[PDB]
Amino acid sequence: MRECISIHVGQAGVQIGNACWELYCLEHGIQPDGQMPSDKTIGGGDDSFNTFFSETGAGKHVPRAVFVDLEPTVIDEVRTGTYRQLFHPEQLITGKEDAANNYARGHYTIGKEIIDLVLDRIRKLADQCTGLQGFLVFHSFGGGTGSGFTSLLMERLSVDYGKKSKLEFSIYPAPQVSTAVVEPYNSILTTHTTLEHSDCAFMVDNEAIYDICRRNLDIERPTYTNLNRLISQIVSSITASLRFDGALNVDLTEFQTNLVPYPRIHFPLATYAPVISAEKAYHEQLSVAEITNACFEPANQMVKCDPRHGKYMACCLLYRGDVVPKDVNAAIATIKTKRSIQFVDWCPTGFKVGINYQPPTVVPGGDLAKVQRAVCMLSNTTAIAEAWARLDHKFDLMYAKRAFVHWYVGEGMEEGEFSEAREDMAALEKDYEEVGV
Amino acid sequence: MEVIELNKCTSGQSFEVILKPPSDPSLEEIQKKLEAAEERRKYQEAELLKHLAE
Amino acid sequence: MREIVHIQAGQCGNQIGAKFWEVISDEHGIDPTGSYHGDSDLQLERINVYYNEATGNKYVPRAILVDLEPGTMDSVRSGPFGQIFRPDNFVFGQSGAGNNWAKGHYTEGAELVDSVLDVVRKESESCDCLQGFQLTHSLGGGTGSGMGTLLISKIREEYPDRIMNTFSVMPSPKVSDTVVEPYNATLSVHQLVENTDETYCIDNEALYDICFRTLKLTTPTYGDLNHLVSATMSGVTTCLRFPGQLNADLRKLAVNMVPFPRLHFFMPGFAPLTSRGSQQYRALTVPELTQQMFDSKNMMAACDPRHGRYLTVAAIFRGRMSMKEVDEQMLNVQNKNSSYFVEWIPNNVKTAVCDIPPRGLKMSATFIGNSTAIQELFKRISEQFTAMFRRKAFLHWYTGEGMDEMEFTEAESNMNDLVSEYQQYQDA
Amino acid sequence: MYTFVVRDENSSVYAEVSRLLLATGQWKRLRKDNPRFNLMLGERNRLPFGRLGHEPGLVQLVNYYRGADKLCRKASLVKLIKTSPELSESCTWFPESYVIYPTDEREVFLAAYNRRREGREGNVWIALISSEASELLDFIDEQGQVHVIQKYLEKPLLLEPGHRKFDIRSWVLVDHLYNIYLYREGVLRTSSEPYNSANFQDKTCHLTNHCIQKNYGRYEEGNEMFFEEFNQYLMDALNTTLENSILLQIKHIIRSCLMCIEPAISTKHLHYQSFQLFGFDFMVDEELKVWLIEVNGAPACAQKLYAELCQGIVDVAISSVFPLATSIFIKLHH
Ligand SMILES: Nc1nc2c(ncn2[C@@H]2O[C@H](COP(=O)(O)OP(=O)(O)OP(=O)(O)O)[C@@H](O)[C@H]2O)c(=O)[nH]1
Ligand SMILES: Nc1ncnc2c1ncn2[C@@H]1O[C@H](COP(=O)(O)OP(=O)(O)CP(=O)(O)O)[C@@H](O)[C@H]1O
Ligand SMILES: Nc1nc2c(ncn2[C@@H]2O[C@H](COP(=O)(O)OP(=O)(O)O)[C@@H](O)[C@H]2O)c(=O)[nH]1
Ligand SMILES: COc1ccc(/C=C/C(=O)c2ccc(OC)c3c2OC(C)(C)C=C3)cc1
Ligand SMILES: [Ca+2]
Ligand SMILES: [Mg+2]
Ligand SMILES: [Mg+2]
Repeated sequence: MRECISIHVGQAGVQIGNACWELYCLEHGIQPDGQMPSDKTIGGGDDSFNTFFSETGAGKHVPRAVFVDLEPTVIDEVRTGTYRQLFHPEQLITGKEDAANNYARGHYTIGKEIIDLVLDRIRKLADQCTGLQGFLVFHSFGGGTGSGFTSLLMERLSVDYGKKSKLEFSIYPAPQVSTAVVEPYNSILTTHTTLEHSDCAFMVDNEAIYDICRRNLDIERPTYTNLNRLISQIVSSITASLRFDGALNVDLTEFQTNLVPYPRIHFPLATYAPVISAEKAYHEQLSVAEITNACFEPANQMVKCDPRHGKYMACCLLYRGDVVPKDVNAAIATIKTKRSIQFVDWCPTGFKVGINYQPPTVVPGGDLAKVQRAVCMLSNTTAIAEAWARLDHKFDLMYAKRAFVHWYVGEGMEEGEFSEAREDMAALEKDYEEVGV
Repeated sequence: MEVIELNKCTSGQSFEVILKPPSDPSLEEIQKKLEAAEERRKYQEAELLKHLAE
Repeated sequence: MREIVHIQAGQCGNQIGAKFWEVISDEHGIDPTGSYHGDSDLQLERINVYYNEATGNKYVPRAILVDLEPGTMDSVRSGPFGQIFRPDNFVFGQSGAGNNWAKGHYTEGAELVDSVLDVVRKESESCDCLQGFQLTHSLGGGTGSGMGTLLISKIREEYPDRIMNTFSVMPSPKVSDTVVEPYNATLSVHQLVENTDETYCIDNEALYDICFRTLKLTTPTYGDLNHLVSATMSGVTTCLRFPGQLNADLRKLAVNMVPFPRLHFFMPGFAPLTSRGSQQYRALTVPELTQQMFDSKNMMAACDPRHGRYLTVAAIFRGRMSMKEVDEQMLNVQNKNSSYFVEWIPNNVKTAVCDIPPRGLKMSATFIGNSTAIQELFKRISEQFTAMFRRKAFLHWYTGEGMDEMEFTEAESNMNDLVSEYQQYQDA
Repeated sequence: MYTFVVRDENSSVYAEVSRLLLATGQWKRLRKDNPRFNLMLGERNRLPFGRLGHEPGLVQLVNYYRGADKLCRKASLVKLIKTSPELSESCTWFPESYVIYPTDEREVFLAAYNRRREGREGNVWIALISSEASELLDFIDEQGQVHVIQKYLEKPLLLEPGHRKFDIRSWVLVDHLYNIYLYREGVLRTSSEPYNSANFQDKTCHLTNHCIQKNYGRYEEGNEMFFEEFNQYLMDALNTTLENSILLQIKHIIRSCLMCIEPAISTKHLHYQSFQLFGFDFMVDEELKVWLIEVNGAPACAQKLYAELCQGIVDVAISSVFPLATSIFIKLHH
């Protein structure tokens, strides 16, 4: 058994963190007070769930989570919320004033005065670990804390824990839900500083999640709660193999091995099916063939892009529910003949399949319906570079006139770092181009 | 077509299916960069307080 | 980022300032004695932003009342809500500034300024997290203009890392007290360009025209003008005063509205435009609010937005309405009139919905625009300035207080620079 | 009011389309860099498909299909026909073609070249047209770019009087729903000089391109014979109609080519939508058999037919997605 520490940075990181830990607790049968009736080894053990939960002599199961925000408001709702007993206050770190949507304010100014405190509380969780494998980091590309502080944390975690793997869950900015106009600036700045320090990163485009909620959940104007409950399902699918008995993706090192051959190209596309409204009367339950086919529809992806006009490097299929290998291979065979799936010459055309027999758990009273079988596809496709191109063009439009730049410089940053971050992105866009066509 | 590496348990099962074969900065450097921006901030506040004193 | 310190200076500053506290105290359910008699808990959740906690549950406005004349400040104290203000925060001289910027800035105001700063310091020390400062004042008189900008300069020395916000009332020959108003305004703008993060440009010309052409009042008083001011002041502060989708503060507003540090002069706008007392009974639909708030007739600065381009826009809808429809209408305006929003700031319009409507209206919309059309306001002041200055007229009022001709030339230059800076991005 | 952008300056077809849209008083043209459009008339190279369908409150449409270059580039067209099961290795309507790189399928090319030597028959190829393979291979390496070596049609159909060569151009519009619309009016791009069987050196009588011809305009204006006159010639000289002898095969080739690429290029469940005008180039032999030469991504229209075709593009490709305040096409059923 090898333990994992979850770090939740900024509003987006914290609220998604809350959504995930709520779901994990329902999945493992852990109550809001921290008691787990099914658990027989009281105050100890090295089971698969112990990767994410440590134990106390009283019998409480405490998350291996640290929540960090430069502003009290959001984490105060975790301190007073229905899962208050689940965490001990030392895990929940708050500041006084936030990074005001400024990368430089979160990285340089407010980053400096809190970095040592956070790493100390991270070390507090790492000392309880018999053999820590590494970190799962939850943040937004767009916010000041989410971009600025996360990249400084990723710099320091590489120094203090060089042997350990680091995985990212990142919220890519969308104008339909965005907080700030400078989110393209923050996104490019944070990617440049985090690229060397991140082993595998899962981008979630808020646009995709928003439109899935409108189309498939019938929600007119999706709130963060609507988006996060959906995001948490996808995150749960990805982490399931670390928390349960299985043989695919059992440790964080295997995520690199299975999904990332080129170390810079470490952004797998996630696709999830099916998303069905709970207030929908009469739903015909979708088969293995139908849900696997839905993994190749752009409208089901976490980032909108076209995988047909790109190449694959790796492909994982992660099923939850009533699924057998025979049905999977039958589904794969039909899809291969009917769709454009192109792999790179230096990789085997193939899939790595993982099935967990337990059907996905939905939060009671939530928007998602209980389903007999579900699937998350994780594919490393060059098509995801579309998201980088979109973001780079918006960056180029603003930066050409030097708009908003003075806010960053005013916090100690240099104008050169903007062009340095953009040159790395231009290099990354070329990397995808070479592998692509 | 070929179904390999099949592992089973009570929780579920996993396998690979192959269709076709193929054809860091230091602690010192971080503290330096962070302080370099703190110096550039302090120069900007000093040039503000100099201008206001005038 | 909780506490804001409000300062009101001179006749106009105190009169619009009193109306502000009158309006927002009604919205937060506070009576003229300081006690909370509201029904919703949403009224109290962000009350600390403008009000200081007191024993017995009493709430006191974080407001400092500044004047060089005791006249207007006695009118506040004997006025409708005047009993709510902390009595110590009434800081006044005796002589007055006689509509003279130099008297406010250099002579009479210098004598009184340290007393105000002692009250500022006392209010700042209570604050858990001081967000910054907001000033209400006119730019055409002597106290609010001269002393007001002297305060801003001094506050920025003591608190260099805090946001400075102004509600600045622009002079107009249509609503004019003295001929020297274009002198006083140019000297003030010179100060505002350097020392503020955000300025809401409230033009007296625009407020007159709204009262004349739209509200049908043939001879409007200052009370009719200030009704429009306080309703706009209510709307622009709604997001700071109430919980929403966004955690809204002054710095975040500055980061997102101001692409270049000198270009921080905002066009306020309100819909629907109402006159005093008499109520409209028909509530406006979401498409009607969106059409009106972007309409020139609803702008609080006498500039045609079609003559310039929008750098950034902040909009706030108040009342129980479809948030889907708000999004649809806001996107419709942008896509129908795409040329009037700069292409080099992507997604430059942000919109918020607050459930609580203002007194008397079922649903309303408040507009905050950083348009390049604001140059017309500064050009108008520049033209009126030059007309007198080329003959050095009325200048003896200022030279007699120690001011040089060079200081006028410098201020004329900086404002003309600001105009050409706004012109640069209109064509880019 | 709908909004569009123009990003192709040279496009003679879409210059007429942009002109017609503005004239309806329901369409406004924007600046090139404006992202807030309904329609995009895009560039020929490096078209930013990844930026499309990401503007909330806007239905976005483009006049190009991403991936359509597979059909429109000569080297890729050969690869598509040879690899696609739908097309098959044995394609009746496509001339024997091989892809050759300069310093590849050279050994497959030379082995087929031996079959024409073993039977001692017509062994003439096109890249310039030469009889010997050792003279053609020197030309490809001399240029630098990748060239297609194709079996030359030695016995083509020849118009009378004049003994003239020709090629048929068909204009096809694939809409947003993947309806395949063939325009009823085609054109024959005709040779003016009589066809020479032994002399392959002369390039005027062998190549029938409009630019190379400009003998010019002797038999018909601008070397262009339209669909009414050509049908009449076939009726008199051969006792057959254009519909039966030629057009059924053309409809078969167009439909076969576009059905092949449909799963790869379709915008049915995409965030942005695509249409495209294609120009199909055909060759008729002596026995009235139609052969496909190439497919064109940005085809030019014939001068007479600009007014009608460009209105057609607006009607079924544009106004079907963006409605306003008999048909000139034949729908190819699938
Ligand atoms: N999916 C999702 N996105 C969020 C959530 N909260 C914020 N975002 C997105 O994240 C971006 C803004 O980042 P935040 O996380 O709010 O900023 P922050 O990290 O708190 O940093 P500050 O700038 O200091 O406030 C925008 O694109 C938001 O749409 C959330 O709960 N769920
Ligand atoms: N295999 C073949 N057999 C007979 N004639 C051929 C041929 N390939 C090409 N031609 C002739 O050569 C001419 C040129 O066609 P090709 O497709 O090679 O060039 P091109 O790309 O300039 C056509 P377009 O101008 O429509 O784009 C045609 O008009 C045709 O008559
Ligand atoms: N809108 C508005 N403008 C005012 C009011 N009082 C004065 N003004 C304007 O402010 C200018 C004079 O400033 P004033 O505040 O009287 O001078 P001060 O007392 O020295 O600050 C003139 O341009 C007037 O038009 C008011 O109550 N409302
Ligand atoms: C797209 O451009 C933008 C313009 C402004 C913002 C502001 C974000 C805020 O935190 C904020 C702060 C104070 C406010 O009252 C004046 C507002 C405010 O923003 C909203 C949208 C909530 C409305 C008003 C972001 C982007
Ligand atoms: Ca245990
Ligand atoms: Mg925040
Ligand atoms: Mg006065």
